Amino acid sequence: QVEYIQVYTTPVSIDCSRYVCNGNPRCNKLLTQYVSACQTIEQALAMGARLENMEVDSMLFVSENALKLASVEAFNSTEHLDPIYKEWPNIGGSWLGGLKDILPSHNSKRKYRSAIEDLLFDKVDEDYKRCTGGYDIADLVCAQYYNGIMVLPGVANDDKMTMYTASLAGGITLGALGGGAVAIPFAVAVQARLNYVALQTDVLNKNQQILANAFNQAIGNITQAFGKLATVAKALAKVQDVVNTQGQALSHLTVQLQNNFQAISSSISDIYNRLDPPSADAQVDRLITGRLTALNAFVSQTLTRQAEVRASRQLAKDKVNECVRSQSQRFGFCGNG
Amino acid sequence: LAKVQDVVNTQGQALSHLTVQLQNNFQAISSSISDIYNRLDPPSADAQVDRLITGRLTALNAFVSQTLTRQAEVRASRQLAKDKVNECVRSQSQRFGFCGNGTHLFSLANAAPNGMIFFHTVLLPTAYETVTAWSGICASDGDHTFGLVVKDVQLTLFRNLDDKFYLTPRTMYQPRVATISDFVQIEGCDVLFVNATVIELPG
Amino acid sequence: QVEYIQVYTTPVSIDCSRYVCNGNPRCNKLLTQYVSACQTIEQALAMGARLENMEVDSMLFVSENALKLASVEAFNSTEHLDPIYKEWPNIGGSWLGGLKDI
Amino acid sequence: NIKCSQLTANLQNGFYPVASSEVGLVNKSVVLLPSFYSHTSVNITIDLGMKLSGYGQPIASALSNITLPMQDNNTDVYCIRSNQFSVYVHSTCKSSLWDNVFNSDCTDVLHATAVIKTGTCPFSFDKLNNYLTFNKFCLSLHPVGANCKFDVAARTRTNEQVVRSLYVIYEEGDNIAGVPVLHLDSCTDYNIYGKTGIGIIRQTNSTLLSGLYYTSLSGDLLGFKNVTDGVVYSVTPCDVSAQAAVIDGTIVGAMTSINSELLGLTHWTTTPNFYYYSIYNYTDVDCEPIITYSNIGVCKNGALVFINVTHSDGDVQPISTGNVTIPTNFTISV
Amino acid sequence: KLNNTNGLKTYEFCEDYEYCTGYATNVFAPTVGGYIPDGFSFNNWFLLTNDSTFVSGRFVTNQPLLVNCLWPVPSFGVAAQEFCFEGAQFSQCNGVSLNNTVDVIRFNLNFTADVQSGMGATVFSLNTTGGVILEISCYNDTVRESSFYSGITDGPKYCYVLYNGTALKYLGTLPPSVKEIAISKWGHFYINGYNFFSTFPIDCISFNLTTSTSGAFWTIAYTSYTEALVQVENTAIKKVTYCNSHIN
Ligand SMILES: *[C@@H]1O[C@H](CO)[C@@H](O[C@@H]2O[C@H](CO)[C@@H](O[C@@H]3O[C@H](CO[C@H]4O[C@H](CO)[C@@H](O)[C@H](O)[C@@H]4O)[C@@H](O)[C@H](O[C@H]4O[C@H](CO)[C@@H](O)[C@H](O)[C@@H]4O)[C@@H]3O)[C@H](O)[C@H]2NC(C)=O)[C@H](O)[C@H]1NC(C)=O
Ligand SMILES: *[C@@H]1O[C@H](CO)[C@@H](O[C@@H]2O[C@H](CO)[C@@H](O[C@@H]3O[C@H](CO[C@H]4O[C@H](CO)[C@@H](O)[C@H](O)[C@@H]4O)[C@@H](O)[C@H](O[C@H]4O[C@H](CO)[C@@H](O)[C@H](O)[C@@H]4O)[C@@H]3O)[C@H](O)[C@H]2NC(C)=O)[C@H](O)[C@H]1NC(C)=O
Ligand SMILES: *[C@@H]1O[C@H](CO)[C@@H](O[C@@H]2O[C@H](CO)[C@@H](O[C@@H]3O[C@H](CO[C@H]4O[C@H](CO)[C@@H](O)[C@H](O)[C@@H]4O)[C@@H](O)[C@H](O[C@H]4O[C@H](CO)[C@@H](O)[C@H](O)[C@@H]4O)[C@@H]3O)[C@H](O)[C@H]2NC(C)=O)[C@H](O)[C@H]1NC(C)=O
Ligand SMILES: *[C@@H]1O[C@H](CO)[C@@H](O[C@@H]2O[C@H](CO)[C@@H](O[C@@H]3O[C@H](CO)[C@@H](O)[C@H](O)[C@@H]3O)[C@H](O)[C@H]2NC(C)=O)[C@H](O)[C@H]1NC(C)=O
Ligand SMILES: *[C@@H]1O[C@H](CO)[C@@H](O[C@@H]2O[C@H](CO)[C@@H](O)[C@H](O)[C@H]2NC(C)=O)[C@H](O)[C@H]1NC(C)=O
Ligand SMILES: *[C@@H]1O[C@H](CO)[C@@H](O[C@@H]2O[C@H](CO)[C@@H](O)[C@H](O)[C@H]2NC(C)=O)[C@H](O)[C@H]1NC(C)=O
Ligand SMILES: *[C@@H]1O[C@H](CO)[C@@H](O[C@@H]2O[C@H](CO)[C@@H](O)[C@H](O)[C@H]2NC(C)=O)[C@H](O)[C@H]1NC(C)=O
Ligand SMILES: *[C@@H]1O[C@H](CO)[C@@H](O[C@@H]2O[C@H](CO)[C@@H](O)[C@H](O)[C@H]2NC(C)=O)[C@H](O)[C@H]1NC(C)=O
Ligand SMILES: *[C@@H]1O[C@H](CO)[C@@H](O[C@@H]2O[C@H](CO)[C@@H](O)[C@H](O)[C@H]2NC(C)=O)[C@H](O)[C@H]1NC(C)=O
Ligand SMILES: *[C@@H]1O[C@H](CO)[C@@H](O[C@@H]2O[C@H](CO)[C@@H](O)[C@H](O)[C@H]2NC(C)=O)[C@H](O)[C@H]1NC(C)=O
Ligand SMILES: *[C@@H]1O[C@H](CO)[C@@H](O[C@@H]2O[C@H](CO)[C@@H](O)[C@H](O)[C@H]2NC(C)=O)[C@H](O)[C@H]1NC(C)=O
Ligand SMILES: *[C@@H]1O[C@H](CO)[C@@H](O[C@@H]2O[C@H](CO)[C@@H](O)[C@H](O)[C@H]2NC(C)=O)[C@H](O)[C@H]1NC(C)=O
Ligand SMILES: *[C@@H]1O[C@H](CO)[C@@H](O[C@@H]2O[C@H](CO)[C@@H](O)[C@H](O)[C@H]2NC(C)=O)[C@H](O)[C@H]1NC(C)=O
Ligand SMILES: CCCCCC/C=C\CCCCCCCC(=O)O
Ligand SMILES: CCCCCC/C=C\CCCCCCCC(=O)O
Ligand SMILES: *[C@@H]1O[C@H](CO)[C@@H](O)[C@H](O)[C@H]1NC(C)=O
Ligand SMILES: *[C@@H]1O[C@H](CO)[C@@H](O)[C@H](O)[C@H]1NC(C)=O
Ligand SMILES: *[C@@H]1O[C@H](CO)[C@@H](O)[C@H](O)[C@H]1NC(C)=O
Ligand SMILES: *[C@@H]1O[C@H](CO)[C@@H](O)[C@H](O)[C@H]1NC(C)=O
Ligand SMILES: *[C@@H]1O[C@H](CO)[C@@H](O)[C@H](O)[C@H]1NC(C)=O
Ligand SMILES: *[C@@H]1O[C@H](CO)[C@@H](O)[C@H](O)[C@H]1NC(C)=O
Ligand SMILES: *[C@@H]1O[C@H](CO)[C@@H](O)[C@H](O)[C@H]1NC(C)=O
Ligand SMILES: *[C@@H]1O[C@H](CO)[C@@H](O)[C@H](O)[C@H]1NC(C)=O
Ligand SMILES: *[C@@H]1O[C@H](CO)[C@@H](O)[C@H](O)[C@H]1NC(C)=O
Repeated sequence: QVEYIQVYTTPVSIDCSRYVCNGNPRCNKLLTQYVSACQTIEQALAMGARLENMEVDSMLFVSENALKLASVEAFNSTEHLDPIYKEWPNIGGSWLGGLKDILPSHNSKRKYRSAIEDLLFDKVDEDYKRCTGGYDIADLVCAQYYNGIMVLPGVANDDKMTMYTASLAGGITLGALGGGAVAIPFAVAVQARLNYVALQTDVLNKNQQILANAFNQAIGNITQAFGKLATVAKALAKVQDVVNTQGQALSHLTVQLQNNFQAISSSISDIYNRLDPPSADAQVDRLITGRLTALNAFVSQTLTRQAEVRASRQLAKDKVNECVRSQSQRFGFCGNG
Repeated sequence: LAKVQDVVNTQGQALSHLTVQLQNNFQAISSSISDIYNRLDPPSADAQVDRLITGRLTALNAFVSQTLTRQAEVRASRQLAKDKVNECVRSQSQRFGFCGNGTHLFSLANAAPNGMIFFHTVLLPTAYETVTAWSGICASDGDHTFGLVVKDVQLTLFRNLDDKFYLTPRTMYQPRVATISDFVQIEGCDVLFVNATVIELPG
Repeated sequence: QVEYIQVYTTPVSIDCSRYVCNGNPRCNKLLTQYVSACQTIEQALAMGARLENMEVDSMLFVSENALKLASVEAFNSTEHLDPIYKEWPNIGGSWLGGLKDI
Repeated sequence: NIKCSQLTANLQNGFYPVASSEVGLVNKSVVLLPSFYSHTSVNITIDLGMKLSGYGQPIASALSNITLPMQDNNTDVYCIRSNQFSVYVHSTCKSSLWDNVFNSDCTDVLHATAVIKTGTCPFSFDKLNNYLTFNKFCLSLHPVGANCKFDVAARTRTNEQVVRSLYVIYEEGDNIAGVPVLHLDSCTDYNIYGKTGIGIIRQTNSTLLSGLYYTSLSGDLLGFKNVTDGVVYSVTPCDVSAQAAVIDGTIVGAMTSINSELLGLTHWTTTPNFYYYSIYNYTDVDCEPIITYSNIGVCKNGALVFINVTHSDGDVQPISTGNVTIPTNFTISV
Repeated sequence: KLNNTNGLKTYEFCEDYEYCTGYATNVFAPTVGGYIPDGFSFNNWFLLTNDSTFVSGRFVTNQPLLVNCLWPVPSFGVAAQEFCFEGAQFSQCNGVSLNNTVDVIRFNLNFTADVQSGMGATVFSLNTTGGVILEISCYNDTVRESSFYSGITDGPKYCYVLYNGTALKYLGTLPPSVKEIAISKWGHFYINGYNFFSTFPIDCISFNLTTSTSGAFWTIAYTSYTEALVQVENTAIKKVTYCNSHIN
């Protein structure tokens, strides 16, 4: 069964002075008269992001030995297997037919990325050095950057989270912690899990082949669904909603720069090219007021969303600690069954 | 410290913003009702005061909405705090990683502005003991062969220098002598079991 | 002890063009320049209601055999009892006094 | 400058928003559609009459006169019939002695100048010669049919009084332009097809077949086309946002998108997202990060480090087979 | 397809223009109701604008995209007509015409140097409201205002609006990449989709055009305004969807 949980938001940096005034030196002096108006917005936005980064950083971790074992090549080789496990062909064994779709592979563009991660990041701009050359007409992101709106990467990143999950997957087969990367077969770990569920008293007629085949077929049907089973549909809908909301929020802020706010024009250069300064100042004050109200609303909505993602991340931390790094004794917590 | 400071600053700012809206005249000649009624005749003064009334009602609605949202968030936080108190302070939890990073020993609490601070005391290891473990014992009574496994799946079975069987937990290394009541007898054996005779079996 | 927890909201559907324009043919022609504005509103509401329906439907379930026994009448009878409980008058027993309100 | 922007003279260590550069003196570029050249001068003559009130203060008469150029045997309505125009005001002063008879020149106390103020119009009179375009512009002394009006005032050393009103009838367009090249690869003040701003214009080899000019979602000009050879030009702002790193009241580095010097910093390095300028002698490094931001950190010597994830030995697994490790020597963490 | 080499002439039959040449044609037959087919290329077709031009996106717009008639001009052929905006049911139409009144007339032609006018220097002749006759004329030399000019030329072409044989307005030089000219009966002229100039409302317009020895074939479309969702990529039309049914 598949479950999606959101851990972090996408951090957004707003240059309040460049949003309100489009670099106009006459508008900056007018905005100065609003005491600590841009400073408050910038400080609130920065404090929220710093708090989220601090909360996230105290949750992700890696171990080198488990990272050395978390790949399709390592699971398909007999290199790290302890000498007693001589009869086993490799680490993955009969489970590999599923584990190949979840484990990272070198046949991928990015490090520590798996096939399902590729499908998710394709089914469902960070470099701003391209927006200054002027070799073509700017796109939406470069224009937003020109309006003082930047999207930055945080401590919570698609790279750190991939390392985190790969280390978690590879730590299942790590046999000891003191020294080098010693490994055990996956079937041994599955047998330990079965013993935890109920003490197995039939040591001869083991039928782990049935479970392995069922797991392989289920993982294959999940991989099919992610590229073209109600849990998969719910997860896809949830991820799509999360992605869409942030983009809508960003675009609604850019559409407010086309609002007159009961002025003759929406352009500060157009106002200062047609009116004497005593009247142009009175026309620009209304735009300043409206564009500050828009930023205040954006900040409030961002803080509310961060407040909800805090609880979502607490739930994700509990799921990792009690379903992935151990076996939970709580009924119905890690799925139905 | 960052969390406490942010909580205090946000509370203050909400009330400050609510108060600052009484200096706003909503397209009226003044934001003072007394001045309006002092400068204008009642038919015009009422139409002037209507704008102030509408704007102030809108401000109150905004304040109420933000207050209710904050209260819901703090309700969730209070549920988490109650869980922490019940499962980390008033008892010892069997959940992995709930009361801090490490093996939870105990917890204490102190009062903080608008909430609590928890001190979680956990165990931190500095060394590992390496032992050769076994999944069971394949016992042969001359001709009859059976197997012995461990009742408690949380214990590890190993052998000392004198080839006596010992059990230890995996949370801490606290070896103990294995007795016959610690095992379950089963029909089959395993290739990963240790071979022993009835002479070397646990007493 | 008694506890209440909310599980779902009451969903609402809005026809954006009927709310803004009271069915007026001429007002709709002006709203076409805001066709993206109404589409954004309607999609946000429909997606939120579809996701709450998905999560509620994966939580509730019934058992056919358990629903047969779930009544005051069935607890007051001995029809479904295992024959080894012949010494007991009914399912409810002395707890039926409080179970009749639940 | 950072202290003045942050409204404090004691800056704590951290990152602060700055501009990649500052804009000083610039050239003006104007681009319009082709047309015939026919220019007219519109001279407006304003004769003010002043008297001295019983309190000893200057009073401007309502019998002041405005004269427009002669058109169709009249001087009360003058309109434009050419492609370009300029406007000028010529003022005169006379004095009276409560008899409303103006025969003497204006004295030092009574001297006044004629000023045309905006009134209700959406433009200023002095700004008409700043490349404003109309489909119709036409001035009158009568209020019928007027879209707006200017205010004619007399300004004296101690006062300013409105005496007359000048009415305007206009229709928006581009047929008539009020008047007083193209500069590339430098910050310039541009007026291109009525779009005004400040930025850098560059020639691109892109091929857009449709339209004349292109704007962003907020209404800013992104590019335009030359009507002669169909070459597309791109317009960018001539400054961008940057982040300055301040440690102990000094600038140690700056993250930016333009590969140019800023804030007095000389050395630089390239990271997958930006350029980092610094005092550190660049051509990794080992130092402790003093300040942190996003996924990076900055040390006291103005060096850049990348923050990694935390490392741990690993979790103990529930496996009893082979050589296994059990934690033994325990201390306390709080 | 004709191939002449050293006096030897060969010819091949082509069923699909794209197969024989590699790029699509602009000749199409409108469906029932006057709608452009669903796989058209929109090569000399633009979105009309009085403002900035959309570069990429999807927009619901009221545009002259209802085809009353499409007239394919055969290679080495002349298209001449004095059209008043009132009905376009002619025998030259490709497909089924409509009896609605015409709003816009579009010439989907590459206005290169191979295009020649049978009216002389005049390209278009406009009869406006009240019988006032205006003329669009392109010359090989500049003309002073209120003066007059004093077979094909080479070099720049300067285009003018003439009222009584004298230059009334200067439009500019003819650019090298004009691909469509749309004229509205209210007097608006669109060149590559942009409204460059306007006149008085047009009662009737006359023209006489040919592509000379190029052998090129082009089209004239008589069109009416309709509501449609248009997708644009790089300022070019990619797909048009009419709101002509419930699902649409
Ligand atoms: C949850 O809690 C656990 C504790 O239970 C944390 O795990 C410990 O994390 C620390 C920090 O990563 C680990 O310690 C580090 O081990 C490195 C490897 O040790 C080698 O070198 C030493 C000698 O230095 C040898 O004795 C040893 O055998 C290895 O060969 C050390 O290099 C690290 O040294 C640190 O200090 C020096 C001095 O400045 C630095 O140069 C280093 O870079 C480094 O910072 C350090 O000792 C420790 O082993 C982990 N223990 C366990 C039991 O896992 C988790 O990190 C924590 N999780 C979260 C999310 O916070
Ligand atoms: C009006 O003005 C337009 C300009 O917009 C002219 O359009 C171009 O004209 C040329 C000449 O006919 C066309 O060229 C053909 O292009 C094909 C390749 O094209 C598609 O893919 C490329 C991507 O690389 C696009 O750039 C291109 O636009 C096309 O969409 C070639 O395959 C053709 O030649 C090949 O095939 C033929 C036949 O098989 C062989 O004989 C050749 O040797 C060769 O192998 C050819 O070069 C081009 O497609 C037109 N561009 C368009 C429509 O966008 C019009 O021709 C012009 N019309 C008039 C009346 O003058
Ligand atoms: C670029 O900019 C120009 C200039 O603004 C725009 O020009 C206008 O274009 C529209 C067409 O989209 C013209 O509209 C038409 O005006 C006709 C004349 O109006 C008089 O008569 C009507 C009643 O018949 C009165 O209501 C009105 O007040 C006038 O007295 C109308 O007759 C037209 O409507 C008729 O045709 C339509 C179909 O086309 C039918 O639906 C109607 O029922 C009716 O039969 C129509 O309203 C408008 O006049 C132009 N304004 C001018 C010339 O100044 C361009 O549209 C704009 N281009 C783009 C692409 O943005
Ligand atoms: C998705 O899940 C379905 C099962 O619900 C998978 O179909 C199953 O495919 C296996 C083959 O891998 C079928 O196997 C039986 O397998 C033996 C193998 O030797 C073969 O000899 C038998 O003839 C038979 O095929 C299994 O029956 C089949 N189940 C059904 C219901 O058809 C399907 O392959 C999965 N898709 C993936 C993994 O993408
Ligand atoms: C845990 O710590 C103890 C105490 O430091 C270690 O015991 C010492 O081991 C060394 C090496 O064998 C001996 O030389 C010392 O004499 C021991 N000390 C005492 C007091 O007995 C012990 O080795 C550690 N456990 C490990 C490393 O697993
Ligand atoms: C939905 O399922 C319920 C049981 O979960 C069905 O309830 C049964 O309804 C029939 C006909 O009314 C009764 O005779 C049974 O006693 C009910 N069963 C139980 C266990 O109480 C219900 O009919 C189902 N609905 C549909 C439309 O199929
Ligand atoms: C359970 O069943 C008993 C037995 O039928 C019910 O007790 C009867 O109640 C009625 C009135 O409803 C009296 O007239 C009878 O005398 C009672 N019978 C007895 C006491 O043997 C009893 O009400 C039922 N309880 C429930 C439904 O909760
Ligand atoms: C403004 O013009 C008026 C009208 O021409 C001038 O007033 C006239 O002055 C002359 C003497 O120059 C008298 O004969 C007329 O009788 C006056 N006319 C009226 C209607 O009073 C006036 O002097 C001018 N004002 C100035 C120059 O300030
Ligand atoms: C549009 O292109 C034309 C033609 O390339 C440019 O006109 C040239 O301008 C330069 C610089 O003033 C002159 O040296 C050339 O002689 C001009 N050529 C012609 C043919 O006139 C024109 O400047 C471009 N437009 C803009 C706004 O720069
Ligand atoms: C577990 O570790 C022990 C040592 O603690 C290993 O035993 C040694 O194995 C090496 C390599 O074969 C021999 O040279 C030593 O003589 C052995 N030592 C003793 C004391 O017997 C043992 O092989 C390891 N077990 C596994 C399953 O890997
Ligand atoms: C037109 O026909 C000529 C010949 O009349 C073709 O030229 C020949 O091309 C072939 C390759 O296909 C060469 O091997 C011959 O040597 C050429 N012949 C001559 C006489 O030069 C030409 O390719 C044709 N053009 C087309 C098909 O576009
Ligand atoms: C379009 O222009 C052509 C070219 O001028 C006209 O063709 C001329 O027709 C007249 C008779 O009407 C002949 O005397 C000329 O010799 C023709 N000139 C040529 C063939 O070059 C044609 O008539 C015009 N079409 C119209 C007005 O419908
Ligand atoms: C321009 O159009 C006007 C429309 O009125 C034409 O004038 C009409 O011409 C017809 C010719 O049969 C006369 O019967 C009408 O009496 C005229 N009407 C008016 C109101 O004068 C005019 O001829 C056209 N001009 C050209 C050069 O074709
Ligand atoms: C008389 C009107 C009766 C209305 C009945 C409503 C019917 C179906 C539900 C429509 C809303 C579905 C929720 C959002 C999800 C979606 O739009 O797919
Ligand atoms: C020949 C009939 C009248 C033509 C009038 C031409 C004058 C001005 C229009 C300029 C159009 C520029 C369109 C873009 C051209 C290009 O992409 O090269
Ligand atoms: C135990 O004996 C069996 C044969 O009975 C042999 O195959 C196996 O290897 C032995 N196991 C050990 C751990 O010595
Ligand atoms: C303006 O252009 C001239 C050349 O015409 C150039 O020398 C000068 O530096 C420019 N001025 C500014 C302020 O950039
Ligand atoms: C208008 O005034 C100017 C000075 O501003 C003068 O030189 C010129 O001759 C006048 N033009 C006229 C009266 O047409
Ligand atoms: C304008 O007035 C003059 C006298 O200054 C007169 O001769 C002339 O005829 C008038 N113009 C017209 C068109 O009547
Ligand atoms: C930076 O170091 C280089 C050698 O790596 C040296 O040549 C140069 O002078 C240094 N620059 C300074 C110290 O400013
Ligand atoms: C950061 O962590 C990665 C992944 O473990 C490692 O490859 C890299 O060397 C680390 N960087 C430093 C400076 O230690
Ligand atoms: C136009 O055609 C329609 C059918 O398409 C017909 O009903 C109508 O009468 C026709 N109008 C005229 C004026 O002929
Ligand atoms: C235009 O063409 C005429 C002959 O048709 C020629 O005399 C004249 O010089 C040409 N003008 C130019 C500028 O080439
Ligand atoms: C047009 O010019 C002719 C002479 O070519 C002249 O007779 C006529 O009056 C003029 N018409 C107009 C309206 O200027």
